[PDB]
Amino acid sequence: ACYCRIPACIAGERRAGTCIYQGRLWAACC
Amino acid sequence: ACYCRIPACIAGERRAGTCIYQGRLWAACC
Amino acid sequence: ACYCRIPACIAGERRAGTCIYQGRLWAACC
Amino acid sequence: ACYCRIPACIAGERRAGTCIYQGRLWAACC
Repeated sequence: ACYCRIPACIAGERRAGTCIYQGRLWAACC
Repeated sequence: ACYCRIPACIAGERRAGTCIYQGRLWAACC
Repeated sequence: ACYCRIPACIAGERRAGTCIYQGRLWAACC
Repeated sequence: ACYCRIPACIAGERRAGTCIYQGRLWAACC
């Protein structure tokens, strides 16, 4: 499904939203 | 890394936080 | 001072992001 | 009725959740 990443989603993935954990924001990548 | 799921993380996974996309919350599972 | 609201921010307010609580997303309004 | 803050909610307020904007997390204080 969607995988959390920083700083950005990678080739093939579309950024759908945001994840929050360990005190920070991440890209939610689908 | 961390994978977003509903309604909960599954066996082997630790819930680290939350994902936000398509208008809803998901479990962030690591 | 950002204030959490649904379904949207009101006149005079700028939507800056999102809040999460009580199981749902809200507009963060600044 | 919920207001976003860092680093914590203050006296009289209870932390209900989290806000996301300008690249960081905030406490959602109700």
